[PDB]
Amino acid sequence: SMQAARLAKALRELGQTGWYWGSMTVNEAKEKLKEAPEGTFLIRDSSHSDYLLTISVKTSAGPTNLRIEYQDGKFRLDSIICVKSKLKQFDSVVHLIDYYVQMCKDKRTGPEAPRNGTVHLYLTKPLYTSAPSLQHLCRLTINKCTGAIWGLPLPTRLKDYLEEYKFQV
Amino acid sequence: MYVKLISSDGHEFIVKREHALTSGTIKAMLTNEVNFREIPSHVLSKVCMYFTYKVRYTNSSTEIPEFPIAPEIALELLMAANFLDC
Amino acid sequence: MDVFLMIRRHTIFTDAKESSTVFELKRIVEGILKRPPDEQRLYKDDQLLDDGKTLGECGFTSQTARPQAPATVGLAFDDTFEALCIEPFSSPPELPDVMK
Ligand SMILES: Cc1cc(CNC(=O)[C@H](Cc2ccc(OP(=O)(O)O)cc2)NC(=O)Cc2ccc(F)cc2)ccc1F
Repeated sequence: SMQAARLAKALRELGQTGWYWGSMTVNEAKEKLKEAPEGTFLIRDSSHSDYLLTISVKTSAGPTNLRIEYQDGKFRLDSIICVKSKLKQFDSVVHLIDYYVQMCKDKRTGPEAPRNGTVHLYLTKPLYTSAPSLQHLCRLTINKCTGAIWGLPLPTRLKDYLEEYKFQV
Repeated sequence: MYVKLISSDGHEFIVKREHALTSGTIKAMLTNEVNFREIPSHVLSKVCMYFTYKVRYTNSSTEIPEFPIAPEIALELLMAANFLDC
Repeated sequence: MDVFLMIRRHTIFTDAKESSTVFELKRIVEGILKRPPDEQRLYKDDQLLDDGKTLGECGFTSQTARPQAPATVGLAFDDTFEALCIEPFSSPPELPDVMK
């Protein structure tokens, strides 16, 4: 169906990120993030029955973990930290990430927590399992320049590769 | 052990043969030299920089830093990375 | 420790140790370029280097010459030594206005 297809598409781009860590534990995450600068994040499978993926991110207090929720074909941050209306929904978990990452990059959010209750997620640079493809490292670089890839002096085959992963992280 | 790679404006690059085999299209073709007649020098130098960045950081033991790509050569080097399959 | 460089002449990619001597570099160019170290001269920036010093004693760090951004070095090969001439690479074209 529309759900089933969009679901598998979500994991397929998750495999393209290079910062997906699959079956990882919290203690393995806490270790791999103990030395990273504040804001470094990774995505891994969740050890809870009702959750698939989970964000592990470093803060000045140390590594912490946030779960990602799936309900009727929509990804969103765990609904137990805030009212659902303040937690934006998404199709791809990567689009979820790219949104919360780009917000901090735009200085619309900072490393300090707001006092008015809204969701606070400080994300800077990802933590890669392996060096990505040079091709993918431009797809990222190009996407940080423009979102109108079909108006570029490129062969059509190259643009279709860009259209598979449109995010900036 | 070493391989020499030639660009369009003739710039010669010598890298470790292991560094060059990350590119899939080069691996199939292996004199110990290869001329790339479409890829200019400013693009050819960065692909070799990616080769080292790939070999050193294949393991996640060291924190993988970001690969800096200036937007001007991004268009060109994407076409080159598709040529070399890396 | 590791310090990644680019020997460029009229370009060689390699890595080295921060404790390696500058003479140890002239031995690596002898392997591929097939020229003796006595017929070799190095020139970081515009300055020659003593073969007894190390790369760190000449101003090379793992933070300055990472593999993704390797600090480059120059070489000048009859009677007298040649002059150090390195040709820059091509100029990247103008940015398409959409990406500007
Ligand atoms: C960033 C952020 C955080 C929160 C609240 N977060 C928690 O209180 C989580 C709860 C959790 C624990 C495991 C987990 O992993 P998993 O169950 O496998 O998905 C997922 C979530 N506690 C911890 O982090 C404590 C911890 C730290 C290091 C470790 F090594 C082990 C445990 C709210 C808003 C916000 F912006």
